[PDB]
Amino acid sequence: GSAVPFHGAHQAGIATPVQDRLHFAAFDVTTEDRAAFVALLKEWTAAARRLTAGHAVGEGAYGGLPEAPPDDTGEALGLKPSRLTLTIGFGPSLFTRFGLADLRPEALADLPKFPGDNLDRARSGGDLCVQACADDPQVAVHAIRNLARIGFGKVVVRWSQLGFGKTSSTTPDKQTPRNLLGFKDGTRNIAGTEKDRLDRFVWAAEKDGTPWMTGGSYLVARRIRMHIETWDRASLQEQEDVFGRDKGEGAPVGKAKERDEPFLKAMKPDAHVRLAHPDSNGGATLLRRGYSFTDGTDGLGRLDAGLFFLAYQRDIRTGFVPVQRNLATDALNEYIQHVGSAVFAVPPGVRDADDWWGSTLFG
Amino acid sequence: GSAVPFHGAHQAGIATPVQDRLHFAAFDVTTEDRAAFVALLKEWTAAARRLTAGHAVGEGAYGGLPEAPPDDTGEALGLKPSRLTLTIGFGPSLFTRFGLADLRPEALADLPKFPGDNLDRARSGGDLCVQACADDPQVAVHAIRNLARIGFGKVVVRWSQLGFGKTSSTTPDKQTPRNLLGFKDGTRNIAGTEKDRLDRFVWAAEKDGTPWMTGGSYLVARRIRMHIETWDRASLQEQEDVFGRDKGEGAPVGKAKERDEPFLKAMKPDAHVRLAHPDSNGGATLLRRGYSFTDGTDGLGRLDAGLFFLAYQRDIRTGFVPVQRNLATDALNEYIQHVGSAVFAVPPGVRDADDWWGSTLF
Ligand code: HEM
Ligand code: HEM
Repeated sequence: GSAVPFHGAHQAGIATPVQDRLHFAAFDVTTEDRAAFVALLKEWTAAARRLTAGHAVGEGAYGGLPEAPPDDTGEALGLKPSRLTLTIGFGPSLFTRFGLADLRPEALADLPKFPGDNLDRARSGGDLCVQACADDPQVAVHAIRNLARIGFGKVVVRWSQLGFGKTSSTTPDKQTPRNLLGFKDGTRNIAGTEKDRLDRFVWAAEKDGTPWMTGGSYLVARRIRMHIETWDRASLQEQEDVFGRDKGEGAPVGKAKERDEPFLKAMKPDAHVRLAHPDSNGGATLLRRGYSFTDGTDGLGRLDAGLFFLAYQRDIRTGFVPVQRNLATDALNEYIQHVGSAVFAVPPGVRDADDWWGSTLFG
Repeated sequence: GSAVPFHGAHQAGIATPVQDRLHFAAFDVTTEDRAAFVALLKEWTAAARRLTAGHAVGEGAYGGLPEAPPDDTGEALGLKPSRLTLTIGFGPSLFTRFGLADLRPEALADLPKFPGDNLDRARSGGDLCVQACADDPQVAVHAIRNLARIGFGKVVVRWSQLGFGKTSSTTPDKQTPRNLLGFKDGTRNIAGTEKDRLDRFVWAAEKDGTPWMTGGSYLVARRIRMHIETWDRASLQEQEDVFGRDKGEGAPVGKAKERDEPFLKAMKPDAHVRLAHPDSNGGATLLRRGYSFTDGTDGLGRLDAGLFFLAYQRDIRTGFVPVQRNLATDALNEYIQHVGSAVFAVPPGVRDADDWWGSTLF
């Protein structure tokens, strides 16, 4: 459990084991030159091969010419690879550049406006994303800081989010993590072991209509604030009725164990699990891979905390869109607000040492 | 994942080995009722005994009356104590309430203005603080959230700071961590095992003039922004000349190993280590216990990066103040800006199960 292989038919960081920490960054492109952007994707891919093996970028962090800036900023020296994965994605706004408008996938759909949205434009969208996941947050931050530095003059950082899940040194791998509302989160999800369910619900197929995306996936990111101080004043019964599971064991109502299959008719009609379940959505099923956040306190002394929701799917129109539409009457809506949003096409994997991020799109 | 003992002559979270994560909160007091404030300190102490042992506060996180809110918010259920420490401090502004004016320690000094200061008043000061440190960020957030909930109507959060990784060491036997400039930070500190140096430089003594503070310490907090665009285009030689140590090993200039003693005359006259060293400051020595932070982007296309600097000392006048005055000509000033400040009196330890935070003052 020290490194995750970078090369594959698929990018790592989707179906590979969930790491303890997240640094997610969205970038905007500042160049109009296609050749200069392809050169960056090749340099970024070379850096990512070094970073995911626990090596410094370029000629290293020290021991070069004294009169040159070092190639690597040095804050990860002495740390382990920490299961780092680096996953790149392309936003809809990238396809307005470089003559790409006819290669935007139909599955990379713009999201509709949903009831109760309060999206901050500054923390939404982006031409590009890099998802950096690792067990050590300094390994993740060092990766984003050095990719941003390599890209300076061709890309800028639009927005950045730090996140946390479990701490693996102290918490067993099989234990479901709790979200900041104190409920177990992830019980009924697609697991990385389920190869057929990934082919059906997560990976883009050649016959889906966009050949360059074969073996890729589609990502939806939502920054969802929780109203923590309001939630903490709710009764135990009110909290359990919102979800349709009990708080201690996380069993479905009228069942005994966390992994018992739910009986949807025993839950309240607007309970979150009942509305989100595939049987309520024509079989629509998601891979959730999100992380908790706590950024600090706002001007009223309230905790700025919530869930940085990440979902992967074969098609945004048949995954996130139908399920989020069905949450229009969710009992949870009283306690949350969606304040950031973005969608990305995540290309296929880097096949070998000579391949590079985006090679199927750019040629 | 083990517990750090909560009781002692001193509070834990100072000499204790430095934990991976920080959640620091400053609170302002909103009650004028002395008895109501004393009742809060006792309830907070009872909660801290549970939290530091990995137990839920009050009657627990579930299995109570369905129609009542749970006593514990529940997001730490099934987690280990994770070396949680909870350290309380009292700000100078507290002493204007509850008839405490004559008990303000002389050693709790207001800081002067320093050249280059750009202090945000909203994220400075505070009537009191809680430093939560743990190896698990969820355990630290759970502690601050449950203390703030218990204090509803008597205290409000003024400002908070999360630290994602440590930039300090009280354990010279373990690897020294790096700050976001890529240098080891904590080589020449005070170790938790150096009992003589802790008595000389960190713990307040009865003869210092404030009996209620005997066994306590004084805390300076400084929020420091880093100019990483400016730093990352500097040459390797410029970076090493700024500090007086090499970047790869962290050895003093000319020497082979991190822990070899500095030879100050080989460093540039404005080198950070040369200006900050005790021999440059009449023997003034600090216990540094800070953490790195990043709070998103700056809105100008760049990552935000900084260091939340924490120093403990026996007297602010003989610790932080002379060292920071000597840093007026530091080469590092080109790459940093102080943007937040606070000082606190950290009372003595909770002696046993009948004692309570602040009992020697109140
Ligand atoms: C802060 C926001 C949210 C919280 C706190 C939350 C919490 C939970 C919890 C506690 C569960 C039950 C345990 C489990 O199976 O994971 C659950 C299930 C689920 N949630 Fe949410 N959720 C949130 C937002 C969303 C959103 C935005 C979507 C999709 C658009 C979503 C889709 C689901 C799905 C599909 C399930 C599994 C239902 C099943 O098949 O049984 N959730 N969520
Ligand atoms: C962003 C701000 C700062 C950075 C990046 C930084 C960095 C460093 C580094 C790399 C070292 C050498 C390794 C070590 O012995 O710890 C060091 C030493 C030291 N720093 Fe700083 N520092 C900063 C701010 C401060 C401040 C504000 C003070 C006190 C007012 C301070 C006091 C010291 C002391 C006392 C030493 C040890 C010198 C010795 O005895 O050898 N530092 N710092």
